Amino acid sequence: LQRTLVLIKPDAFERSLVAEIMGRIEKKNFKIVSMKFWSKAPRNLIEQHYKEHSEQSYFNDLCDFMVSGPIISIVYEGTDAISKIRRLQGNTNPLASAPGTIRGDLANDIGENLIHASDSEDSAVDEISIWFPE
Amino acid sequence: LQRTLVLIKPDAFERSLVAEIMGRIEKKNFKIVSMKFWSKAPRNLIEQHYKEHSEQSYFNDLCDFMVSGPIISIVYEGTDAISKIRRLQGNTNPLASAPGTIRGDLANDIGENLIHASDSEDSAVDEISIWFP
Amino acid sequence: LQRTLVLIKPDAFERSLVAEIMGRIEKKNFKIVSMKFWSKAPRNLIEQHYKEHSEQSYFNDLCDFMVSGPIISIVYEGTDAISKIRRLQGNTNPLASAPGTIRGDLANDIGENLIHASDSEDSAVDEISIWFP
Amino acid sequence: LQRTLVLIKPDAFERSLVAEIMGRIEKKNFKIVSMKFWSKAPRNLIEQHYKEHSEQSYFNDLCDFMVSGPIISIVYEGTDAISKIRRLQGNTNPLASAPGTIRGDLANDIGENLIHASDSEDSAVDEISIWFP
Amino acid sequence: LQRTLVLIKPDAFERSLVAEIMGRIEKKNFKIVSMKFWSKAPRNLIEQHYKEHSEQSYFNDLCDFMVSGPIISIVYEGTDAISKIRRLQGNTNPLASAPGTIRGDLANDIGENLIHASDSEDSAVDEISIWFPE
Amino acid sequence: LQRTLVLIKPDAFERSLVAEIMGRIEKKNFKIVSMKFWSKAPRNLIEQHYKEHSEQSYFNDLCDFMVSGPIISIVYEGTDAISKIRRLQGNTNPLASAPGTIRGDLANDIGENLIHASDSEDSAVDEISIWFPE
Ligand SMILES: Nc1ccn([C@H]2C[C@H](O)[C@@H](COP(=O)(O)OP(=O)(O)O)O2)c(=O)n1
Ligand SMILES: Nc1ccn([C@H]2C[C@H](O)[C@@H](COP(=O)(O)OP(=O)(O)O)O2)c(=O)n1
Ligand SMILES: Nc1ccn([C@H]2C[C@H](O)[C@@H](COP(=O)(O)OP(=O)(O)O)O2)c(=O)n1
Ligand SMILES: Nc1ccn([C@H]2C[C@H](O)[C@@H](COP(=O)(O)OP(=O)(O)O)O2)c(=O)n1
Ligand SMILES: Nc1ccn([C@H]2C[C@H](O)[C@@H](COP(=O)(O)OP(=O)(O)O)O2)c(=O)n1
Ligand SMILES: Nc1ccn([C@H]2C[C@H](O)[C@@H](COP(=O)(O)OP(=O)(O)O)O2)c(=O)n1
Ligand SMILES: [Mg+2]
Ligand SMILES: [Mg+2]
Ligand SMILES: [Mg+2]
Ligand SMILES: [Mg+2]
Ligand SMILES: [Mg+2]
Ligand SMILES: [Mg+2]
Repeated sequence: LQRTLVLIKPDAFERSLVAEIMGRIEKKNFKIVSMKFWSKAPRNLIEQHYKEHSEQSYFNDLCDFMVSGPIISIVYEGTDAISKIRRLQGNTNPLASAPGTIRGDLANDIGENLIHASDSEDSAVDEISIWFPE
Repeated sequence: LQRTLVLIKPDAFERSLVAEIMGRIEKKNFKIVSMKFWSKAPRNLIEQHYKEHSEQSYFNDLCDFMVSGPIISIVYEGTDAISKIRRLQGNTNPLASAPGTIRGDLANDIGENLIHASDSEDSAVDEISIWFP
Repeated sequence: LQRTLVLIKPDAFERSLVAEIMGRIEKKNFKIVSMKFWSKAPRNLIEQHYKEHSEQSYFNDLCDFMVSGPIISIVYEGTDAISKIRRLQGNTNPLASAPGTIRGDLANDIGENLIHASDSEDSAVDEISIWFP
Repeated sequence: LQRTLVLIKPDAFERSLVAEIMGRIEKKNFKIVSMKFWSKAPRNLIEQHYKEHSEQSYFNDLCDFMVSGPIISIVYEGTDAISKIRRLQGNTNPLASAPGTIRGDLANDIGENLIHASDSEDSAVDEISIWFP
Repeated sequence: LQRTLVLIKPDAFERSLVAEIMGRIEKKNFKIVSMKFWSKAPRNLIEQHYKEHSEQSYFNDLCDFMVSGPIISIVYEGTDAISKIRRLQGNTNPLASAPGTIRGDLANDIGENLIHASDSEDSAVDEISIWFPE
Repeated sequence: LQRTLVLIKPDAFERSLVAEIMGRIEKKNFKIVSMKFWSKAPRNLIEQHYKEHSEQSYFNDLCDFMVSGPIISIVYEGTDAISKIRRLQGNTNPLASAPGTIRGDLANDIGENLIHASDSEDSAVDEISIWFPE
């Protein structure tokens, strides 16, 4: 039993795909443990969430995009939730993400890619603490 | 432009219909402006939410049901959001709710009925202050 | 709590709408308690099922249609199942069936209308004994 | 058997609901007999299409909206296609359109309302000749 | 043209996924040849169906689960139906079943995995005879 | 930014899968640039579209099938649209096309396979000129 951190990104709201994405995880039988709606996340939270990317050329565009509309942060719980939700998410790159995955069916850009999911136990703990410090 | 308060009820979690219900409202172009997940809503909030029914025969069972699993409280915004979302919701009574409505398609019980929606401007304002004080 | 008899008609097989129709009833939380697949229903069962219409102008065409492909006969159980599933079904006449109903959304003919549902307690009991003797 | 003229409006493209809308009509078993994609419809065609509304207060905004993005014009064929597709469409006014209808489920504005459908035999014939001369 | 045996398992009924699963096979254009609804299958039928697993540690839990609610048995017919329905089904293991498959989208446990499908011509013949001995 | 040529084939009309297929491409955020409905495409257009297959044993059956009912021709535009729509389409062979793809979920025959999509920049230019010579 693991918990992972998922963000629904501002592009899902712009495109009205919030329920679609959440529904895919719900149908796979993962349970919401906590959830927060952000009309706009503070840039500092975003910078912390993506701290590993601070030296990448896309860092600033990525932070601007993540504060460009609402976000929902969600903690999901389930056996092997971290790896499983990552497989449902699909690859970052639109040339690679597989039909059947969230990104494979729905996303067409490497940046506006609808959804974040923690990639490991270490990072899940970290990201959960950022979005749900309580 | 109006704001209305929606609760996703514990039966929606139990039957995995949370996204289905939220999706119907999202597809109608209504925007979330607040949302809170409650693993278990406090009895007192529930009793205040339904204070109008406090002397009704079904009150205790209603309150018991409403604390029997998680709920999501959401404020939705849109032109005439209150009446329009009430229309989406459908009649409380499963003998009357129309196919095409949330309850008409999905609910089979007058009590386990998936969703709450504010029924007027004044009750919307009240319910919003209960869930998002 | 009631039991009702539903037939999935041959047009549903032809148009691949079997799961779509059964899904609408399943999503309304009704439970299957019996079900039989008929690659081709016997003429006599069909004629007994529709015995009330035996002198109607459409009887032979109705019976011919009903043996023109497979059918599934299902008994569904739930509180007020009879009237509620009738409500899901929609009006026989495609000029009257409401969007949101099975027929309102999917059927375009008064005859090729996808689904049978028992119309009362007494007819439910009768139809159930025909298909599941 | 009848032919009716449907326009998929620019809001459907903007909100990615083109297939959703066409799908509802396809599932009702209506057949496309003509279809044209317009990256931008000519003002004059739009003004002729809505010539009945030319003196209405909303005319210019309506025409402006209708040239604000792509449209698809489609001729659909089926028994009683005109009235049946009008029934699928739903009321212009989002306070009145029924859940289960295209507008009842998807539209939130009296103007940005996703779809046009001919309202009678005579207007169908007229509209068809405008879009498919 | 082949026939394969499919079981809709008790978890599909518990979770109201019966139509969802049948719909996926129906949309792929496979035809129902026979179908039986079981309010509860007799344990002996289950033990016969899973006879190859009789010495596995999960055998008894598997039999208990399969008699824990209803089952629908179905014979589907179509060109290469056996291998094709297996690919739609998805892998047994939730760490492996691919998004887009029935198990990949819907199942989250190696045991409660919604659906059985015959894995070969030899086993299809066998399983069809168990569920439809006529 | 690329344009690709898609045909919705007569089997999609016969099976009422037109919107289903178009919807999958629409949901991936590709834009229609041009579109033409053909009550029946002229056999010569079909023969030109499939000119590379003229010596294959299936050539005549393929042309007969393509004129057997309506077709919609569509030009779709988007970053890497050609390769991306090909991945959504799925493999020609029903023993290979993956669940989650259009063919993987919906097609059960190597010939009646619902959808054409250009396979390269060179062929897209070519096919666009055939269906939209303007
Ligand atoms: N080449 C890249 C890589 C990442 N990004 C953005 C989009 C990604 O969601 C975030 C984080 O990248 P990461 O490599 O962790 O990708 P995932 O979101 O976990 O799939 O950065 C980008 O815009 N361009
Ligand atoms: N006869 C009744 C009436 C109401 N309830 C429960 C179910 C209802 O959602 C709540 C509130 O009742 P109300 O009449 O306000 O109905 P709505 O939720 O607005 O449709 O009480 C009940 O269990 N039995
Ligand atoms: N005018 C009519 C009336 C009925 N039928 C056929 C189609 C109907 O499903 C059956 C049974 O008619 P009935 O009036 O009982 O209609 P329902 O199936 O209950 O809606 O007869 C017909 O073909 N033409
Ligand atoms: N009060 C109104 C009435 C109509 N319009 C626009 C929206 C409508 O689709 C068109 C045509 O009006 P009409 O009354 O024919 O309505 P329908 O499209 O047939 O439902 O005009 C408007 O913007 N405001
Ligand atoms: N490690 C395992 C393997 C199988 N089972 C159960 C679940 C499987 O559906 C059945 C039969 O296993 P099998 O290896 O034939 O798997 P499939 O159902 O064909 O994918 O046994 C289990 O509970 N744990
Ligand atoms: N063995 C084959 C190969 C192709 N065809 C038909 C079906 C294919 O859609 C067309 C064109 O074949 P091609 O190899 O280009 O396949 P795609 O449509 O691009 O996947 O020919 C066939 O009937 N049998
Ligand atoms: Mg990452
Ligand atoms: Mg109330
Ligand atoms: Mg009747
Ligand atoms: Mg009008
Ligand atoms: Mg096996
Ligand atoms: Mg090719």
